[PDB]
Amino acid sequence: SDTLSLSLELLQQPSVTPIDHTCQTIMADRLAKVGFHIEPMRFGDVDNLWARRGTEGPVFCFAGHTDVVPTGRLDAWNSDPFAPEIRDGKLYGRGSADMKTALAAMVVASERFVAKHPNHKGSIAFLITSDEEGPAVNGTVKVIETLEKRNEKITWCLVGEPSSTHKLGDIVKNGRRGSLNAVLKVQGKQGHVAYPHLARNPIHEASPALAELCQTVWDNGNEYFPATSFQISNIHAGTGATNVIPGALEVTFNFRYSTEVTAEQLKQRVHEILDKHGLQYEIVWNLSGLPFLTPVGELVNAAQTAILNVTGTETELSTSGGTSDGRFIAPTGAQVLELGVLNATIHQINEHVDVHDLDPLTDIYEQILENLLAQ
Amino acid sequence: NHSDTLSLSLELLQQPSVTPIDHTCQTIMADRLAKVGFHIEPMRFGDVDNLWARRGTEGPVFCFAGHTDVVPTGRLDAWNSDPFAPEIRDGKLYGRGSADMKTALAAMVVASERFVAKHPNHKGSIAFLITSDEEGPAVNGTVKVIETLEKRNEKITWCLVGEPSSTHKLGDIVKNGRRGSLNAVLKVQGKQGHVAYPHLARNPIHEASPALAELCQTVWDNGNEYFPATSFQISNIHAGTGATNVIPGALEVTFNFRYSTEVTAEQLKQRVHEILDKHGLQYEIVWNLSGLPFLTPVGELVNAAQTAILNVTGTETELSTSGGTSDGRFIAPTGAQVLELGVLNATIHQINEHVDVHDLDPLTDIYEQILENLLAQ
Ligand SMILES: [Zn+2]
Ligand SMILES: [Zn+2]
Ligand SMILES: [Zn+2]
Ligand SMILES: [Zn+2]
Repeated sequence: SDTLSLSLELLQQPSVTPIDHTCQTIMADRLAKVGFHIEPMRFGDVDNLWARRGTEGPVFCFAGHTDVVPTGRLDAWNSDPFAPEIRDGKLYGRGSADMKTALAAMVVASERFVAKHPNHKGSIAFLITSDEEGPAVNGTVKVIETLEKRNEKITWCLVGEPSSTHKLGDIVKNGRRGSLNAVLKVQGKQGHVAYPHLARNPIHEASPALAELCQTVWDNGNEYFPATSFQISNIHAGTGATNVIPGALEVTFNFRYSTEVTAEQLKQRVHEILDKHGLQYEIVWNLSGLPFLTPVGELVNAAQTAILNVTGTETELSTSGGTSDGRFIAPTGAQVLELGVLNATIHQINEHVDVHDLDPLTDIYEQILENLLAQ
Repeated sequence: NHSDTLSLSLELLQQPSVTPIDHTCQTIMADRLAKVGFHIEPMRFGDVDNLWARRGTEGPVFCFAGHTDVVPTGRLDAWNSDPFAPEIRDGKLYGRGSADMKTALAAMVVASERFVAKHPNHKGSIAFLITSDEEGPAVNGTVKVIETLEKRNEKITWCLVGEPSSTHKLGDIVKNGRRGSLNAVLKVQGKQGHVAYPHLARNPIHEASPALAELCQTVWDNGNEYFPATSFQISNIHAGTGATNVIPGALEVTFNFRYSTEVTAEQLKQRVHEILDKHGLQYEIVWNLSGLPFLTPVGELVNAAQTAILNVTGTETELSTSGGTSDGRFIAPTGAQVLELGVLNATIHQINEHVDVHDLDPLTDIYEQILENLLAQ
């Protein structure tokens, strides 16, 4: 498996956001041999790669990221998350599902396509970033700004995120929910635990509020997007003293929202609920992504047949899960379709992908190139 | 021209003695008590320093108890002046330990020095029981000194703990008892995953929110005519390393109970587990009984404190068991009468901790007169 060998080479590189750690160089050295023009684009602390073969349209673009989320408790892993290995037909490692195995399949699919169809039509491109998991202010969004300023348009963009639920290619995504980040800083007064009346405990004042936020119904979604969901990712207060009341509580939460609401409506109902609990605080809001939905066209049609031909599965469209760099590519007019491995273990400890899906995914990606650029 | 109590207070406050580092504080005290006939017996247990200074070999035995350790500062960006750089602003002495409790240590030493100067033929014995770990776990501090004194039958008649016992004015409150202190480190187990795929994970913050909300507004007891009601407080809460799209695998919640004699530690541990199990939480708790509730009899020590305080400030002191606890919890089981008397407790464990300089000399005079009312007359 050429896909398995390239996957292991990428999975061994600790690439926690926004560190690339040679992943874009490993990919570039491979593409540079099959006629791709390598164009690195570093913005601040983020590395990006724009690789392209051909100068005419239509332009097909494989998109993806080399960064992975933090590993977490290292003693909770059955094997070093950056030491990939196979156990009972399962490749374990951070990035094994999200999404270094797809980066590899996209590269192998491309090499095999250029080999069988060297005089293909249009162009093939690779838009890779080292920050898709974090703030994402210096990743794909800045590469797109560069392409847009020089009138370089993408016709079809397949994002290799793990779109599958139960079996390979059972779900393909042409849109995604918005993402609204927040950092709530509830103010209290540092003092003695046995003299609470002389202090203000922020954990105590905020508990009923965070409890209400967790059970709050935001919207019921619609026929194109699932319902808006609220999730607290981090919460911190105290320095470790058992007899000291902490002076400040920091709560980090996020909203994956449908088109039934706007970032401004969520911001307003949240401040209303916090003020209702009479809290004193500061919030640093951050709109990480807008809800987006690209039209259903030939890319979706090429994927329905490629997926059906390789797995025998009838794919279904959805805007479920998180988001992707497709949110920064969609505004250019490119059709966006996300097709990848199972998302069952993404961001989890002992993240893994079934090895039997690596070759088929590569086959599916190669058939999408044939269905759009061969003829 | 700084008073003797302020002078020694500054010398002790200049020592960054975060638990359990003594940072020479017990040597500063011992070098002075040694000049007025106090035998010096340092007792080091693990990384904790302790001092048993004793003047006299016969009873009754009066003991000054206190600690040289202070709680951590946190960061100098919140402090108007360096917390280990004692300074005076509008008659207020600022610095870590200025109220809890280095100013009382200094007063106790100056009081002892002046008492030995006027009453060299006093009866009984005077002793100091000082530890460098009263603010932390306190497993190698006063509890070990008492273990050592008890095994050799060395009993303390009266013990005055210099903890800041006052509310609005010096000596308005003195304490002969304290509620218990029950610590816990609750670890709610969830399952790390993607925030956008919550059904494939388990958010421990979300599961614990309703449970934590109920504990914060729960009524444990109504206390009694000797102790205030049991209070619950969360000191620390932690989950996540910073990723905004990752559901954390576990939530760590550190909490404490200051409890009255209306409940037992086992009764509190049983209610907490019922409430957590009720919310279907998967977890583990590490309990640590820091101190049992204690109440010592009202005797000569109280009578001597009422007299002294009244004579120095014109204030009729009032008994209480309010606030946190002290090393009196390790001394009370020996049979010694325990009474806590000190400066205002309004700024202890707070940023910009300070003490009114006008209370330093009167406090010294109070301690000196307690020695006179118990070992001279
Ligand atoms: Zn991804
Ligand atoms: Zn991800
Ligand atoms: Zn103290
Ligand atoms: Zn203290």
